[PDB]
Amino acid sequence: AKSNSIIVSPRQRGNPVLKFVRNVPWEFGDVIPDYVLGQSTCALFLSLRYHNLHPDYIHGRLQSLGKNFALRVLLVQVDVKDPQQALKELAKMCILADCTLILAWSPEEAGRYLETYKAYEQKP
Repeated sequence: AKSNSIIVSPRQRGNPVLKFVRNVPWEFGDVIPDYVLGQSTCALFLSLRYHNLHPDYIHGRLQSLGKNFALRVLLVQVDVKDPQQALKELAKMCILADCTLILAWSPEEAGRYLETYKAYEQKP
């Protein structure tokens, strides 16, 4: 009826964050975003290293949410030593796509953020 659990797409199964994500109930069900925290609130997982290799993945992700969801949080995970170029483009695109840019220096930061975000359900 309502998101009591985070719905994660199975394609992101095997990531360290899900491996230790446990504070909040979550399950796989394949959704348009990466982690859906609510029917109108979604979080995206974008590895900066992955964007660094494939920039188009995140753009299409945002295009899809553009109509589907209201509140869209983009969680970026830093993996490279010089992530500033990607962060610039990610931040700016967030302006254009109206998504909250969240930065994570590890899967830990990502996990704690997801868990605490859905535990509260408080907009950022």
